[PDB]
Amino acid sequence: PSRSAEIMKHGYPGFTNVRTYEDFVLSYDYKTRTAHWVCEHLTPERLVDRKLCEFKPDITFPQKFLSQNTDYKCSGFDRGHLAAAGNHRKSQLAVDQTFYLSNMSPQVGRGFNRDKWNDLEMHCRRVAKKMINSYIITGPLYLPKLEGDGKKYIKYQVIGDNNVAVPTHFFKVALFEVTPGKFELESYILPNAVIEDTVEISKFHVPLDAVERSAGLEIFARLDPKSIVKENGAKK
Amino acid sequence: HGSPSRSAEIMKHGYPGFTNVRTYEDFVLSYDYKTRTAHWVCEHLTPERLKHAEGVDRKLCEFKPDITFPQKFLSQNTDYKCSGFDRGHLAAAGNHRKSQLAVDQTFYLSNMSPQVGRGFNRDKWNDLEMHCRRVAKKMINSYIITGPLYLPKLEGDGKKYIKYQVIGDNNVAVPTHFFKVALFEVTPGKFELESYILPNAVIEDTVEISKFHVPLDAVERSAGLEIFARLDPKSIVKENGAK
Ligand SMILES: [Mg+2]
Ligand SMILES: [Mg+2]
Repeated sequence: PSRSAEIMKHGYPGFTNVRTYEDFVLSYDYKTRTAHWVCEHLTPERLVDRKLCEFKPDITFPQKFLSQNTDYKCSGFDRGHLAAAGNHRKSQLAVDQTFYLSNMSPQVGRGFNRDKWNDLEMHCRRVAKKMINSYIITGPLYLPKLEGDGKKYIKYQVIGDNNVAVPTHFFKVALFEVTPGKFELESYILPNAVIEDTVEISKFHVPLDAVERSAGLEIFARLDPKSIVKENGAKK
Repeated sequence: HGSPSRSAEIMKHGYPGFTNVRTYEDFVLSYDYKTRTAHWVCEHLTPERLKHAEGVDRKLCEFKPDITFPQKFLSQNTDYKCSGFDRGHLAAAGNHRKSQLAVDQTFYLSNMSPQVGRGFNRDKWNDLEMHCRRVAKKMINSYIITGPLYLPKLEGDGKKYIKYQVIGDNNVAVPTHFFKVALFEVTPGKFELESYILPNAVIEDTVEISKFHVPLDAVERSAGLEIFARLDPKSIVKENGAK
C-alpha cells in the first residue's frame, strides 16, 4: 500500500504480473515460471525464526503458470531466492514470503547460491547498514553465446514437469542513498555457475545499460541521473 | 452511434496479457522488450472487413521500427538483413484491407518475428493465414491471436533446453515455433475454436495445417498467456473441428 510505494519509489522496472508482498515487490514471468524482477528497500533499522519458513507456491497466480518444489527436487539446482530471506527479518510474515516459489529461480548451489551469490547479498546488506535508504533490483537473465557456426544462441535448461527456466546469469542492481537525495549505484551480472571464492564481486560490475538491455527492463527510471554521485565504485 | 470503438471491438474477448501494449489502427499488439518481437497480436475480422478498399496497396508499405518503444528494446531492418530469416508479420498484411494506414502498420517491426522463408512464412504459415480468412468470410465475427513460442527439447544429457538463435546487433529472438488461435462466431454468441502450433521450420507443402492442432491449454501453457479466457465453455460448439 504505502509500503509498496516506499519500496518502488524510484520506479517499476516493468509492470508484468506484479505482486506486492509484506516487504518486497515482485514481477512474475508466466513463461519462465520465475520472476522478471524483484525490488527491495532496505534501511539500517529494517536490517523471528527462518526455520519456520516453507518453500511453497504463491497461489495468487494462475495454476497453469506455477512452479513447484518437485520441479527443483532432484534437478541439480537450489531454490534460489531473489529477494533474500536475510533482507526481511523484521517479521515472520515478511521472511515467510521470501520462500514463495515466485521469488525463486533455479540456481547452482555450491559455488553460487551458497557462496559467491551469497557474498554479493551480504555485501549489499553491509553497505545498506551504513546508508540512509537502499534499493535493490534482482532478476534472472538469459544471455546469448556465440557457437561453432558463428551464430549467437540463447540456450537455457528448463527443469521439472513445469519446465521452470534455469537462467544463464543473474543481475543485481543496488542503489545506496549516501547523503539525502544522493546515490551510489552498483550493477552486477553473475553467471549461474560455480564461481571461485577468490573472485571479487567487482569483477562482475557491468554498466546498468547492460542489465536493462538484457533483461528488457527500465531500472530506476524515475531517478535523476545527476543524483547518482558514484557508479560501480567510481565518483561522478 | 453505439458501434464500438476499434480497440474495444478487437479485444472483446479479452487481453491475453497486458505487457507493453500498442493499439494500432486495426490490430492490437503486446511487445516483448526481451525478445524484440511481440508477445502476441490480436485481430478482429468480419466478412465486410475482408472486402478490399480499392486503392489500398501493400506495395506502398515500408518495413520500419515502431520508434515509440525505448531505443534499447527496438529491432531494426538491419537485424533481419542477411540474417537468413524473413521479417514475418504476426498480424498479416492480408487481414487489413480497409485503409492504407491500417496495412502500413502491419509492417512495423514490433509486429515482425524472424521466420523461415521458403517452406514457412511464404508457404505453410501463409496457408494457415489463408485458411483463417476463408473461414472468417463465412462467420459473423472472427478473432485471431498470434504469437511466437520458445519451446524446449530433450537433449542427450537427458536434460531439456530451450535454445534459439538471436539475430543482429539487437539480438532479436528467432522463435522455435508460432501459435495461432482463431475464434469463429458461427451464430450469435456461439463459437468454433481452432488452435495451432507450427515449428519455425521448413514444412512440406503437402502437410495439412490441421496436423498442427493443439489443445488451447497447450498454447496457453507454452506462451504464458490467458487466451479467450472470458468465454463460457458452453459458448464453444466446436474445438479443432470436433463436436
Ligand atoms: Mg539464496
Ligand atoms: Mg508472413
